[PDB]
Amino acid sequence: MSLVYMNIMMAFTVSLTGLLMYRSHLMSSLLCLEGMMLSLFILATLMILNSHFTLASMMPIILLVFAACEAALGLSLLVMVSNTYGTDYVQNLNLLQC
Amino acid sequence: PFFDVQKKLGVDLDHWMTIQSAEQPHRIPARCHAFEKEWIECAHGIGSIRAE
Amino acid sequence: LLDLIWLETILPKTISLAQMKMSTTITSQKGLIKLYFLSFLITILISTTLLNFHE
Amino acid sequence: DAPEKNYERTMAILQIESEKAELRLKELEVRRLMRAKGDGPWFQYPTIDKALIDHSPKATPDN
Amino acid sequence: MNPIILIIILMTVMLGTIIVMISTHWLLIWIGFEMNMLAIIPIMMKKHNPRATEASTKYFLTQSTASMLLMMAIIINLMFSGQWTVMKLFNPMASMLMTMALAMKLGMAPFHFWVPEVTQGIPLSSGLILLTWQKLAPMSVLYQILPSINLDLILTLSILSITIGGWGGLNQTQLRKIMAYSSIAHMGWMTAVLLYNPTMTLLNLIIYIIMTSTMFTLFMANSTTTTLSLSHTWNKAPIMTILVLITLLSMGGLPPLSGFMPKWMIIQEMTKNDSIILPTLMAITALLNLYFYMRLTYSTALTMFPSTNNMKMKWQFPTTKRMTLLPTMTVLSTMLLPLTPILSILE
Amino acid sequence: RDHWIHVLVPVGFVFGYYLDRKNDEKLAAFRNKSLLYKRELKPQEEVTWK
Amino acid sequence: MMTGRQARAPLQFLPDEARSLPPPKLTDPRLAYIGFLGYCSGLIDNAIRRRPVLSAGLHRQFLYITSFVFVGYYLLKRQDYMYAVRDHDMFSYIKSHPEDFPEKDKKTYREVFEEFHPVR
Amino acid sequence: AKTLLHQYWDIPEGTECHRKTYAATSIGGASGLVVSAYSVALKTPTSFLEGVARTGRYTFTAAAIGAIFGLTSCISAQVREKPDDPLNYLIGGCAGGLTLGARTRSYGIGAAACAYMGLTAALVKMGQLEGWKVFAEPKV
Amino acid sequence: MLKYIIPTMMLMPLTWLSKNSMIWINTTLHSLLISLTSLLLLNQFGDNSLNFSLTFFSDSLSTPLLILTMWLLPLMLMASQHHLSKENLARKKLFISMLILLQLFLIMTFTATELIFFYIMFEATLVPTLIIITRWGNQTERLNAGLYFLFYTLAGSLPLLVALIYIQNTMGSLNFLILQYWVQPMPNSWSNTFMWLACMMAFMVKMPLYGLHLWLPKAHVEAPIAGSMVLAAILLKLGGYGMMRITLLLNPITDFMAYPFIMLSLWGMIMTSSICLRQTDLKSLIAYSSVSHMALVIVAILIQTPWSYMGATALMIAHGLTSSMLFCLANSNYERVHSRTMILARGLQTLLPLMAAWWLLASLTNLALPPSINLIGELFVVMSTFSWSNITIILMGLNMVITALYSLYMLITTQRGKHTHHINNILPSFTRENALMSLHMLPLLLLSLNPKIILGPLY
Ligand SMILES: CCCCCCCCCCCCCCCCCC(=O)OC[C@H](COP(=O)([O-])OCC[N+](C)(C)C)OC(=O)CCCCCCCCCCCCCCCCC
Repeated sequence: MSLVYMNIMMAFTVSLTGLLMYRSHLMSSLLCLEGMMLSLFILATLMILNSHFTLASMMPIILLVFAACEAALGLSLLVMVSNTYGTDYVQNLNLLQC
Repeated sequence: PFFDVQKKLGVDLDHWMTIQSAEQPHRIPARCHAFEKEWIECAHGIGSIRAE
Repeated sequence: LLDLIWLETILPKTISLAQMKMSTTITSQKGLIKLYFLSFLITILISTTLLNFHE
Repeated sequence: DAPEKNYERTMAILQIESEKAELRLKELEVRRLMRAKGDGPWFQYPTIDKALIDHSPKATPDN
Repeated sequence: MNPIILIIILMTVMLGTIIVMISTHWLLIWIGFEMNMLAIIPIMMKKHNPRATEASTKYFLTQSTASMLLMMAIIINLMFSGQWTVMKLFNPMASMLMTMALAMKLGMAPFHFWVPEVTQGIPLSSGLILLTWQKLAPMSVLYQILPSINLDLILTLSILSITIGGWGGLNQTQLRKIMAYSSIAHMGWMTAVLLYNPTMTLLNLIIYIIMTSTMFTLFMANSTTTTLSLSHTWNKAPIMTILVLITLLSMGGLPPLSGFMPKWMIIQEMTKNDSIILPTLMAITALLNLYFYMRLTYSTALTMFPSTNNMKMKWQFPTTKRMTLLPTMTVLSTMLLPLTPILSILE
Repeated sequence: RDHWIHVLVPVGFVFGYYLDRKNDEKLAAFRNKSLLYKRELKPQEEVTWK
Repeated sequence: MMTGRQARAPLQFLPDEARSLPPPKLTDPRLAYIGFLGYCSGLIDNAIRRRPVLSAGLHRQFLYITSFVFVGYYLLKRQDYMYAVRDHDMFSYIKSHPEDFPEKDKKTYREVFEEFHPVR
Repeated sequence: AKTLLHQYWDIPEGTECHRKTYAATSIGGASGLVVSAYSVALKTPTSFLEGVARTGRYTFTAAAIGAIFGLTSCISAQVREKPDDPLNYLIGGCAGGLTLGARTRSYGIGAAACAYMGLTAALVKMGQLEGWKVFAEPKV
Repeated sequence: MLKYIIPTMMLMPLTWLSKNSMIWINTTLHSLLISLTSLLLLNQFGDNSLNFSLTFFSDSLSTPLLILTMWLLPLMLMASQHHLSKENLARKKLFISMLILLQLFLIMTFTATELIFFYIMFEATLVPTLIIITRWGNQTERLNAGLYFLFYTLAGSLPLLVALIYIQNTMGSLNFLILQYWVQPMPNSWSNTFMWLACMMAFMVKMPLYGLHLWLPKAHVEAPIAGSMVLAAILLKLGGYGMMRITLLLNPITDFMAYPFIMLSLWGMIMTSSICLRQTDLKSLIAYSSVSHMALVIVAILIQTPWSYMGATALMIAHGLTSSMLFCLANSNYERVHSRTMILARGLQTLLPLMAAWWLLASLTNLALPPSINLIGELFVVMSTFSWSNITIILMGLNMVITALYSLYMLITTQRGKHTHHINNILPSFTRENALMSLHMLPLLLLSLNPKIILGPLY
């Protein structure tokens, strides 16, 4: 297929493996998650603008809004984590091993 | 479970954005309107197993 | 020797120790989110490259 | 019971159970053929309804 | 929580699952999952302790990752099919990604790694919602995409879920983790019979929801979250020991009980398709689940563990808890096997 | 009745016996149609067995 | 399996052609078993709340029996309907495809040779 | 690695010993790499040297099991001239079990792995013979 | 068969609506009425089985097992009412409910026209047995014993489920009456080999087979008296019943598949009987004797000759009566010394003469004294296995020595010798206990007058 789809999919997989291999922070995880959402926005947008399918032009906006609301939820979760340990470190979230 | 509430109650919740050959604003055709219309009118009613 | 040890050893005790040992290897997780998502990435890589489930 | 009664009751039981067994074998064969060919009423996995297609004259003619 | 806000949030959970069930567009499927997660997050953080916040964080990360893989599968479906019908998938890459996304939403192994954590961190009612109602929407999507599900993938996920959920609960003394590993094993049982006969998938889902709702309702009635706290039940409420006895003997698949019904029917639809090794290995692996069910019945019903002195005070207060549908679910989860051919109502 | 509990199990036999007779008429398709025991009906007789 | 059959008329518990079928009698043994489940639900409901199990709430036990018989009657009607639809599709398919269902030559045992295996 | 099994099973038994041994060695090495990947995943090693040591240990253990399995089964099917015979894979599976016991430095695990892996390899040969399917395609 | 299932279910209101002192007498009375009603199953024909319905029939194999099963419930109620006298009334009614429910499952296990219904009832019999053992057993090891009893049976029987569903898909039916006429010969393959094993190993465990019998000297010993009676007298015989049903479908492959298992039984009856020579636990001695006697039933079913089936079903009925009486005698001394050590209480004929005579009769029927039906079954199995191979008589005959040796040693250790000095709570024998012994032994000795009713469908 088209050559720009290669780069947008590979960007999605780069941000996937960033979101699938944490270092320390939960904020860097949410950044990788929203990079995944951004790459989905770009890819759905390039398809819908390519094929001239008119009614799906409202589709990525929806894909923005919900997922941006999703990001808000995650940020609040992070803040509750940072209201317990003082950092947003993912290694402090191990109380449920037992 | 596909509880087909839309066909039962006669409402159109999401069928309009489903295909490119549907009713578009200001009668804008997609770039593959004829091909998708031909594929849908071929594969209609005969099931997926026959349609493949 | 037979009906208090060996026929008691081969069928029930070996299988029971096997299930106990696999149960202690499965549930020996440290609760770390990093390790679970790294296992998910290894899962996706083995499912694509090693098992060809995308073909 | 009379031996007549047990005998004819056994014939009735054997007819009913032989009919059910032949119908289960036919049921297996019918399911196999309808999954293989997809031409019967079963395994009719859905396709797109062609009533959704807009057959109006669009904005550009080449379609 | 404000009870009006609780009612609106539970209706929004139910609304998101219904929007997954009744919609024909993929964006509305994704919207139903987003609405469902966004509304179930306060149900997990109801008691406001760090275990609930950690559990909600882990749940958010796994379900967000699954929703992103779901939308990527949908976008690749729009690439290779040009349309949005919730039906079969027109690319094996999109089929693989959607099967992975739904496996992450269900907690099927090796994406099971969030289910015993989160169920431990949250209350018993929210864990009831997570293990019964939150299995409905991904199994509905797996019901509708099964002409494109790869066989070896779904069977690998199924046997791996059954084996890992079997070996999980043998080491467990916490009841919510026991129900979580039971969830992983039963979801493996549901998806194994999926491509052969999805009516038996629906039967297994309904019987599992009935039995799990019975066990969580007994756990909420007795206010027990550990095995050793459940062992105090005979000195307080002796009928509840009989109820957890018959329900845990049902959940192991022991005839003549109703929980024998799904797995038998699963075998009944897998030996038709000339698979003999796979339902045999699955049935033998279910003995692990039955073993830790028997462990719980030994601790609760069939012996009498020592209680304490303060239990004598609780003899003077009857249960003021709304044990909703507990006789109905207890009867349905045990005495339903003579009504086995009722399963044709799910066809 | 002063001793109403001693008729649970005997009547449960009698009723059960009744159901067995009630099932026999549902398995009466080959009554007087077996190749061994078919015969002309005796006068004032409608069935060979009941 | 039959999801394309009940897709032209979706979300019908009992369709119109279900009325062509005989309904179950009120003395159905399956319906009596579901009424027994209602009685067991009533007894368990009195047992869990420390009530006299046979005595307390005869109105409640009677509503248990009534509600389970009421739900189970329609469940049995739909059950009989779906098995009749299964058999109708089977018989229509065998009638429409004679080449897939040939009439077998039934040979008597005077021609049929089976290998004998002596048990000794 | 579906084609690893295909380049194992396409060669008849007791005909080409080195390539069957190499194919079973590669199957065992791939299984060891998968177990090593999940093992360094779920249980973090203390260093990169410990991680590559665990990877090499599990990989060489599983590959030696596969190598001695394929070697023993092929040599048994040559000296018996019975390729369509699961006793060859019974002997090879007990050889792989004793290999596992030698790598784990224990006799009881060696005998248990002999018994269970021999019965498993016998069942696999019988499944290749009579056509037993574990991931059976839906037909009815 | 619905004239028996409904009274057995009406035994549940008969025990839960009874007055608190009448819940043993009423259940004993009406269970004896059901056992008198059980004789109508003796309407057996030389050609056709007594075929009731699509769900139930009863040939001459299932009929004596049914009569023994319906007879065993009043005897279990008489046996188990003394040591459960201090029990709570609700748990007492629950124990009676578990016994009634186990009888209910057994009577439609032996009359199952169709084999998957046979499987459902056959594995339904686990749960009341498991609850009785793991709830009203006396010692600590009842829990572990219930685990072994549950997980040998389920691990043997879950392949039986897949095998029976495979027969339902292949042959079209699992009706036994249909499969009498639609049986195909099973050829030689590995697929048919594991078909044979999946159809047989569940019943091998339930008989029990030697090497797989490890559940039984724990399950029979750690049970209460009613549990031990129903486990020895009926629940072992489900395996012989099921093998005699299922070897219809396993020919001619059984003719070369039975060779290891016959060895496991022909050696097993030499081993377990020898184990009975060194058992300090008397109840374990009776348990290993039960293994030793059921080894002959396994051999006789696997050689599948008519004399072997006649002797095997006669041995099943006879061993049910004899082993049930031996467990009841061991209970009659356990309720006086509160221990199961056999060397502890000695010289009991000096103190209890009539109970020593009941021990004498149970030991003589244990050692197959003619003309008991013990000897009729033992002798006919020995005849058929001499026809099978002429060397087996050695393994038979030496067994008939060792079977005598522990049958009288049990009589000499407990009843004879010098009485134990310090044990002074040896009460005189109750009328209940002698009633229990007589209701075991008098039907067993009356069946020597007319043994043709316990010789199976091919008399
Ligand atoms: C109590 C403990 C011991 C229990 C022992 C139980 C029996 C031992 C053997 C069981 C084998 C598994 C069930 C086989 C069912 C066969 C049904 C059938 O149609 O077979 C033919 C089918 C043949 O397939 P088919 O019939 O579709 O083929 C068509 C016909 N041909 C061959 C011509 C093409 O066999 C199989 O598919 C596989 C049979 C072997 C299965 C091996 C896996 C299980 C391994 C053994 C497990 C034993 C119990 C484990 C637990 C032990 C205790 C923890």
